Amino acid sequence: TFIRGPICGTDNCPSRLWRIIDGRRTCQYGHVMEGDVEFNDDED
Amino acid sequence: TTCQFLTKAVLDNEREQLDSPSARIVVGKLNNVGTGSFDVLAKVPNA
Amino acid sequence: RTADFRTLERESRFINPPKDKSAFPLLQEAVQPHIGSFNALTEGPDG
Amino acid sequence: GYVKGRFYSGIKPQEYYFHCMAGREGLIDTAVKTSRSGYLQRCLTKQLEGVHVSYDNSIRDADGTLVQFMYGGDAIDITKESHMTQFEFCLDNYYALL
Amino acid sequence: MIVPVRCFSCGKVVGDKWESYLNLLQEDELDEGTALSRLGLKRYCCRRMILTHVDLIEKFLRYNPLEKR
Amino acid sequence: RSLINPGEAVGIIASQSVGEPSTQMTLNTFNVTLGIPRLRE
Amino acid sequence: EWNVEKFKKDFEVNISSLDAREANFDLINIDTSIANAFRRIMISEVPSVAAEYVYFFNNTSVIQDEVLAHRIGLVPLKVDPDMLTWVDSNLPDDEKFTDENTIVLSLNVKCTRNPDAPSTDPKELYNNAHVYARDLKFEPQGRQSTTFADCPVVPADPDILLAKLRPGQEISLKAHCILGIGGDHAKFSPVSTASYRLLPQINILQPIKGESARRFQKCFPPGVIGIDEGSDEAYVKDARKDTVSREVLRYEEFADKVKLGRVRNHFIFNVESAGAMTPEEIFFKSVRILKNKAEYLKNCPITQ
Amino acid sequence: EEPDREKIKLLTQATSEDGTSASFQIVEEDHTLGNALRYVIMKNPDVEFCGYSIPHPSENLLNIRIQTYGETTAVDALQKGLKDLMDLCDVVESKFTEKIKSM
Amino acid sequence: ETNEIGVPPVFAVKLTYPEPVTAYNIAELRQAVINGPDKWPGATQIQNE
Amino acid sequence: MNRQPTLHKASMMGHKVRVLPNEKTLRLHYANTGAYNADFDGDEMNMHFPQNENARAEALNLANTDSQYLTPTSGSPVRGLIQDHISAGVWLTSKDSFFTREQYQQYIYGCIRPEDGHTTRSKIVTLPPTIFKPYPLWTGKQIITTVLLNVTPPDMPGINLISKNKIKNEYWGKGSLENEVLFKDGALLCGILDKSQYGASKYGIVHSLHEVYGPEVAAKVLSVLGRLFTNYITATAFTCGMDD
Amino acid sequence: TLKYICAECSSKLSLSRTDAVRCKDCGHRILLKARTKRLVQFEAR
Amino acid sequence: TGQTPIVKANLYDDYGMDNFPNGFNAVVAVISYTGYDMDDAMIINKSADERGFGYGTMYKTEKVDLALNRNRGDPITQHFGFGNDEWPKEWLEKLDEDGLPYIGTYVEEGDPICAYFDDTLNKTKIKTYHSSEPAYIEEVNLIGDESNKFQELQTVSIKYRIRRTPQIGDKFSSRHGQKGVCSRKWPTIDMPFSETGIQPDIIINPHAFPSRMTIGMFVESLAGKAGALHGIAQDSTPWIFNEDDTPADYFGEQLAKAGYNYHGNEPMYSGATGEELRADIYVGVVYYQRLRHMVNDKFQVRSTGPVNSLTMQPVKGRKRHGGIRVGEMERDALIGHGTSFLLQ
Amino acid sequence: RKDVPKVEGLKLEHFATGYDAEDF
Ligand SMILES: [Zn+2]
Ligand SMILES: [Zn+2]
Ligand SMILES: [Zn+2]
Repeated sequence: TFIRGPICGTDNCPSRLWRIIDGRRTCQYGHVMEGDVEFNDDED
Repeated sequence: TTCQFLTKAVLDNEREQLDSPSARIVVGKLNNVGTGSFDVLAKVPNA
Repeated sequence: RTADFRTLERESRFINPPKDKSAFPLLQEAVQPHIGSFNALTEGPDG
Repeated sequence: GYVKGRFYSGIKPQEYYFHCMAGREGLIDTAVKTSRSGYLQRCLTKQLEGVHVSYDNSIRDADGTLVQFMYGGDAIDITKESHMTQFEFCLDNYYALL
Repeated sequence: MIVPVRCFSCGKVVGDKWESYLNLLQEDELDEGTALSRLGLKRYCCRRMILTHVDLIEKFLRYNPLEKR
Repeated sequence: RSLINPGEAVGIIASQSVGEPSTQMTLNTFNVTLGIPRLRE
Repeated sequence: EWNVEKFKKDFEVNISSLDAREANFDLINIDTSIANAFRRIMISEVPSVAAEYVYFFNNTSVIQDEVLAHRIGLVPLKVDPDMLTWVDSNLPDDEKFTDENTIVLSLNVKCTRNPDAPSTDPKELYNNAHVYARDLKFEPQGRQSTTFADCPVVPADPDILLAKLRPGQEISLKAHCILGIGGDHAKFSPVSTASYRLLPQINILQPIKGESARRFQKCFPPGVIGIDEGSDEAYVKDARKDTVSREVLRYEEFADKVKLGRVRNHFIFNVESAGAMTPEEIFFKSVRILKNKAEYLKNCPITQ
Repeated sequence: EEPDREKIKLLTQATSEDGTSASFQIVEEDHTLGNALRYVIMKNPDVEFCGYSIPHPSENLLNIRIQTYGETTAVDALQKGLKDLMDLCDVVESKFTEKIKSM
Repeated sequence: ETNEIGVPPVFAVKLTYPEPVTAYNIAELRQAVINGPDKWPGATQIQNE
Repeated sequence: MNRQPTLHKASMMGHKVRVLPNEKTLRLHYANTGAYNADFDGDEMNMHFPQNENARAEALNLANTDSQYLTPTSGSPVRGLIQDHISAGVWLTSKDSFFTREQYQQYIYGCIRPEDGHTTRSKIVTLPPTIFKPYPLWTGKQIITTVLLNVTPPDMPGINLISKNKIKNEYWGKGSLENEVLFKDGALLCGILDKSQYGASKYGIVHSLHEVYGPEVAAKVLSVLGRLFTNYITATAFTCGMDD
Repeated sequence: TLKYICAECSSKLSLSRTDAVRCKDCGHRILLKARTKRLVQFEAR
Repeated sequence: TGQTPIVKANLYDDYGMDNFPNGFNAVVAVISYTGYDMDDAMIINKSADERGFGYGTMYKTEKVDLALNRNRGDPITQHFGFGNDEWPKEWLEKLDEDGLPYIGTYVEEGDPICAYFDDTLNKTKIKTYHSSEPAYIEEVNLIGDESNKFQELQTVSIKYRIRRTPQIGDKFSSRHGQKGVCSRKWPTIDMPFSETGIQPDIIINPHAFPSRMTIGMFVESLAGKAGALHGIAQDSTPWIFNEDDTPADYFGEQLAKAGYNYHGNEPMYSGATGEELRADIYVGVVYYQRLRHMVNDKFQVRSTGPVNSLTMQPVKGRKRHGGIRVGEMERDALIGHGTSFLLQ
Repeated sequence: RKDVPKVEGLKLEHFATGYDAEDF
């Protein structure tokens, strides 16, 4: 379920991600990735 | 007509004092009506 | 009596469909101005 | 249009066609009722927007500018002035309202 | 769809008395006032259910793709 | 004791005593400009 | 003070008509909150066996999955309780269903094209077209064979149609009986309807002899009023025979001569049954659930 | 050895110190034994107050409240009622077994 | 009550209040972490210094 | 809480949360829906759970429901029971209400619970019945006498109120006086309780408990009344046939 | 044996990959998958 | 399992709406009993709906198109089914070997719906059931192609079976205009029980008639029991009954001869106390219509989640954790309460 | 106007719970 992508902070390891609450993505242990932007758009 | 006033307000050099509720919200300031018209201060017992 | 549900005529119609004539003919008369207006593009006097 | 029929025994086909005429004027009313009264409540609340009763009981717009000198003259809270003039009632309950 | 198994109010079992009900109508030419009554239905909650039932399962079974034609 | 408690939003309530019950008056006449188009002038 | 041994001298039972599907019995001089509580158990708190779990293997037919899963559960399976115990479903499947809580059923029905000669009937045109609910076969799991030699699992109402099949279609599933009560799901109801009614009492006020006596029959069901002559002008034979109609309170000549009203302490309990258990013993599964719903309060520590 | 100390749950913030005004909160109950016990408590002449309540019918709750006159705590009047709710079932069974067996 | 609202357990396991810890709430906030977001009188996430 | 057309500001009030198991929708009381103006056709009302303690005090003291009893438009009330209990209450306050002993505490205890903490006296107190010698029966006007005794503070004395109805006097027989609702010493001594008493009606008894006993007592009375007739409707109900 | 059903003529085709999407008896480009024997459970009400 | 109306017209059968049944028969006691049924709300029975009572379902199909991305001269790139250089398990428990699921397998959100293994990235990138309701798969159709005769499929249709029982909030209506939501699934043991044991299935509000004037329901309820007992199905064409021929006098000779009360009333008792009620309860059988739009796709909840970039503010969307909007006249009511920390 | 026809031949169709059809 995890993707090929970036490494981030929280000092676990060189890590991977997947979205849980659709835009405040976390690491393995539920640590909040500080400041995502989550581009979207509404239709009509 | 937002930028119609914003034309004139920059022509005004308007030092806006942020005291209306349609301006204290713009800067997120505490609104001056009700529980925000007055400050609350703590009297410490020691000098 | 006053009127009836047809609890042997429906079971004979559900099991055995009408081979011969479409029952409930008013329903085909309701939708008929759509079909009848489209039959008259290619059929009728002068074609 | 005068209908003699009551809805316990029921109404005749002519007068049922009339009672269905007053329905669709009660239903072109609702479809024109809703859009009127919204550009008036928001229209007032961009001038009556920071107007408040200051501690000296005057009616000052929040930019310092003043409009009235009490709240409508007598400066009474409208959710309080119910038994304010119910003089007979306050006499009836002096030992519980004191 | 098929006859319901229990009555929707009381709690008496209904589904075994539907094809046993048309065999008091197609054959004996009874009226429903005796045909429902001779079975055992005597509360009208469980007597507007065998009377009234549409039984559209038959119009579904004509649409079978597990058979040639 | 039943005075106004100062710091009261009498600007909002001056509108929401006007804009609220004006959702109930656009119906038919019981000569004069009536109701909401009267009040808009 | 009200002794409970005075209650025994004011509590009679008239069993009128006792059959193996319904019982119509009376309760003389008991309260509308004690006799409600008996009726409060016999719908809900009495244990009765049905099926929550329908393990489909194969079904391609028209009646879909959850629907025929539903209508198996509504079948009263003639399974006596106290020959199963209670499930303890706080742990997963490996020991949740035992050989001692669950009775296991299977359905295997295949429909084929049967060639036959003549509008044509569906029982002769196909082999096994109508899934009757006498096709539910008890699989004896575990040790359920040394003691089911006189109580094999049969469904209590066998002729229930479950599905109608066409050639090609089959139904292969596995069903599991669960021991339940009628608060959770309706399908564990041990009864058709265990309701009571209350004994009416018709009091004549003015004597209604003669023509006022003969027209007085047609206001009531017939076997209630007995009129003969001037002498024997009217009486009541049995108001138990009389359902509450209040037809006589439409007539203006009789709207002041009579009094209708219940005897407040004669409960006519008429308990039917769905088919699982006899009515005259599920009432004993309410005179001994109440008695063992008090011991769970009484012999229990009053906390804090 | 296991006590189930969650059935007869006695609330204390509406309880008299002397115990003549007690306060329960019975779970696994509703109007079933709520009114079957309230009838039997009110036959005890010492009991001054006995209603049964439900705060909300969804869950299993039965707040009942016994209050007495004197010399008997409300819990000691509870357990007379549950003694006289059992002895009723002694009467009903042996007057309904005696009629099935009598035809 | 007339000053109330009824709330389902669907709402009751999502909405969180950032309750700081002291010596008087510690009898409850410890049971809040034991439950977690499974049983209702619980807590979702915590916050160190 | 928030209705989506918020015209009056009393569509935006605050509520103590009671979390109800076995449910999937919000649950509202009828006192609220006369204020929000939201019938039960299934309206989407929003809901906002505040996040610090400068706000939780405001939702309990400024914008709560009980302080929003009168409209700020002209001072008319917006709370009140609406359809079930109003037509139910003219049966308990009617003269033919003759409760027995066991019912009388039960209608009282069904609407008043010290366990949940409704009372002030920390013990439910009863009245003497109104019939003594043949068979002791209580009265429904004396029930309204009891539920004013038991959710109002003991330091203040009883209530006194003169009020009318919408029932005209001749409906009860030979000119009897059941239009003049007369409260004396905290008792329902004459008169039947109507919409003019405990609806969104001005100068009624629930509006004569708002002003004497302050806001958070009358708005606790409707929670008792809203439990009172509901346990009375359930024990004796109110149909509407064809012959009416 | 893993198969299908034809839409028009009910011929239980069994498709391998890199095959034409037609049926073998009627050249009918619409074809519906059938069920195997698999174990699924349900509740009841 | 729908039924047909006992009370109907005779311009019903001549259109033949028995070939399209729509609605069912409910034993209806016109009573205020619960207190949970006001502002037009109504009270289903529990054990009626546990025996199925308007047990509805729903369907929806979904196009699965790889050729929507594929260009004209684009080769046939990605293919349904798995591949190699992989083994993610439990996809074999939802799907079959062609990468198309078993029909009748309970899916959710997060679950694989088809396996298409491409050849430009060498990995099975499954797609997922894009909704939030417990569905199934009803039937799958393997759709061919037009401009050729022979290439592999890049279009599948898959049919879902969403089951939808009548939960609380699911709207009803009779044939007169008496709509009102399913307020509380009251347990049947505490519903009123009649003289025989006939317990109502929907309790409807008598304080919903006198501002509505729907008296055709006041007679269908006494006509419905008149057809149900006797075994006829009475005509209810408009203008058959003149003012001299009152239908309550017409359907009253039937119920007088039946044995029930002339006025349609039936003496019920109380299911919560055990004593009898005071009044006589108007009981009948009416015809109800379970509506389309329900509350089971309306409510939502949001505590935290997806901010935006331009605003750092939350996101719209019921399938996307939609954020509640506090708007313009919501801003100007918090000011009107005087609170400025429920606005800050 | 010909009346709504009084359907002929209707009987008593509810009786006492435990007394079915002894009434003639
Ligand atoms: Zn780290
Ligand atoms: Zn039934
Ligand atoms: Zn083919």
